[PDB]
Amino acid sequence: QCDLSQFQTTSSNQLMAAIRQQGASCVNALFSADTGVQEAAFSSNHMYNVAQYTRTLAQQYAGGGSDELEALYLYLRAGYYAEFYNSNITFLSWVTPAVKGAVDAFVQNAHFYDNGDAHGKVLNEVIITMDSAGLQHAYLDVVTQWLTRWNAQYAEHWYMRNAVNGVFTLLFGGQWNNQYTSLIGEQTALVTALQAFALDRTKVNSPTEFMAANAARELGRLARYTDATIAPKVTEGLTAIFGQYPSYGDGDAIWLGAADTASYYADCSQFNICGFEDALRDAALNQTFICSDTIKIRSQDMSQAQHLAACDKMAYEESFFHTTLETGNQPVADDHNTQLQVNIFNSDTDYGKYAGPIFGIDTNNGGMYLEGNPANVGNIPNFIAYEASYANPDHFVWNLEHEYVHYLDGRFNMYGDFGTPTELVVWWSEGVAEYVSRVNDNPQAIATIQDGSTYTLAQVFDTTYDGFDVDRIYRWGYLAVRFMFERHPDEVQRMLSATRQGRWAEYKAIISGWANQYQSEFAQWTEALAKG
Amino acid sequence: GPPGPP
Amino acid sequence: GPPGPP
Ligand SMILES: [Ca+2]
Ligand SMILES: [Ca+2]
Ligand SMILES: [Ca+2]
Ligand SMILES: [Ca+2]
Ligand SMILES: [Zn+2]
Repeated sequence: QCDLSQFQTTSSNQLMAAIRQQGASCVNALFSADTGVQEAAFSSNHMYNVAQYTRTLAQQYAGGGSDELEALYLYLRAGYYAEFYNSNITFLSWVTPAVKGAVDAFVQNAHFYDNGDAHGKVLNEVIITMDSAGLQHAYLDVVTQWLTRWNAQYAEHWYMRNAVNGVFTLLFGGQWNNQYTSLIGEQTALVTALQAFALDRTKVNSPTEFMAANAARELGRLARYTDATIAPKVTEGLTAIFGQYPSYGDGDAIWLGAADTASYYADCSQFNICGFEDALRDAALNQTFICSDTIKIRSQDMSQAQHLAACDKMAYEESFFHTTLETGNQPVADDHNTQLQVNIFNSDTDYGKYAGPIFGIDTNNGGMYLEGNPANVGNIPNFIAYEASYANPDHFVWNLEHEYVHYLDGRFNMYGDFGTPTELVVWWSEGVAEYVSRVNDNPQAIATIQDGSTYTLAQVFDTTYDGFDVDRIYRWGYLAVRFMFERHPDEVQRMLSATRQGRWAEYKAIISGWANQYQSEFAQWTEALAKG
Repeated sequence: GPPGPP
Repeated sequence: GPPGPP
């Protein structure tokens, strides 16, 4: 029932009729519509007219929510999204002062701080627009007011928690706002409201703990302004947070939120939390399970049965790896990584909270393998993972087999440390980790052939991590590796002879010859695979 | 970049 | 390091 044709129009009045009749659910389609729709729907004139109408309707708002205003503000911030990401769209200079007028009218309405889920739905779009439109400098007092007014009754409503949590995005987005950064150093009331909000113990273990954690995080960010008049209050607030909550335990999301941003701009000794990561690693990964003399597990909260299933599957994968890769069990030169440490958090949330501090890693992924330096006697490589309900039984450790194969590949196939290759090896490393662990069980790899968008071997081999194209890296890396093992296993060993000796130019010439010689066969092979 | 859809 | 898929 959402027809985007109605937005492809030149009359402001029909546009708003489309907004009000089709509603927020259909306006939502403007974020992903073709540029033809977006250029028509998001002209400077349309945006000025919608903003002025929204302004008058918001002035008349009498509480209880508004499907029309929710849709209007969504359209307005949808426009800033399209203008940012569509080069065919650039707003004239009078567009934003009007959008600010439309926002101001909702903010100055006597019902702005109303409670309730219906009000939260329009309020959410208004608070997001403040960020989308680059208006963070204009609503600092709104942040302070919501932080000061928040209570348990606002906290009853899912849509109020979601809406008001947007005030923290405003502080985050203001970093790129020159007006904001000239003003923020004076906002002592906001700093006081932020620390009071995060130090409220009733938020711990509650549905608003995540807002208190975001409060702490945004306060830690203000540690940047070392010479600003807010700096004593910021320091005092961070010090209070670090003293009231544990780095592991109830409320540690608030502790770790503050530590994350504050450690980026202030020394640990400023808050006397130097070396907290050692104690945290021991609290968070408190279990020890010894699989063998070459694999040990440190984990947050696995059962003995899970520990046993992980050790057994890794012993199984090891054997299958060496047979399949024909290693002779002989590692590459200059590699002393006989022992491995496996680190398993209780959930992706736990991984997201603790692994960054403990291991220094990015956690926007499904796990991580850290080979270290194999030439250093005493180096212990680590992989870091989390339990997931959708992981493999019986261990339910997400990417257990995948990361383990990274260790095996790194020790038996790929000379040097992780950064050593001078030619791209992403397709191989990720493809062999997927193929050795999944073999022929990869529905998503079949599906990405069936959808009609494909890659050539040459494109697969030139895959990088840039933009983390999971489809290209993991599915098409898997497909090329599986194809070469099934159809040209002698060529695979020839390639491995180059990689095992760190002969990267020779490796690249080998696989570029494949990309010329085998492309038609690969094309027929993927076709047969997609058929059945 | 600006916030995406809800 | 090499990341696992989400
Ligand atoms: Ca643009
Ligand atoms: Ca568990
Ligand atoms: Ca290696
Ligand atoms: Ca595809
Ligand atoms: Zn990986």
